[PDB]
Amino acid sequence: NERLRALEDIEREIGAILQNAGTAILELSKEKRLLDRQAAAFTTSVQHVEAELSAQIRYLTQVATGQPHEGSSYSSRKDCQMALKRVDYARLKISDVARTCEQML
Amino acid sequence: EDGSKERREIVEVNKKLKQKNQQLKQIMDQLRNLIWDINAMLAMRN
Repeated sequence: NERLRALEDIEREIGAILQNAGTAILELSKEKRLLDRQAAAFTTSVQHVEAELSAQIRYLTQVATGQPHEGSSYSSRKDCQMALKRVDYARLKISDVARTCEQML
Repeated sequence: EDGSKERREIVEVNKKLKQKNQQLKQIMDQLRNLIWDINAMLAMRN
């Protein structure tokens, strides 16, 4: 789940506070603290976000010709459900036998 | 056999035992049939 967590982090950081902090210093026309931090987050953060996006884009790219990157694709998980059904029917039959026994005694 | 020349309680107990065997076999039948339960299903049983 490494790639999933990376994509989630990239999505959470896409709408970062940089896009909202570009309208903070312009309102501060009465006092000039660490206001310089409102300058370094103008384009460097966007540049890093774009670099990370391009890096994530340049992944393995499994899909080339047909339908690769499988992984469920397969066996008796179905028959495992059927085995659970067997368990349920055995439960039903045992309950019926117990009811028959109770009726007989 | 030949030479060419009280049982109320007994019958009651006999009828009681016969009914007991009847209900016993009735209780048997179910588990008797469902006894195998894996025989037809050995193809995937372990």
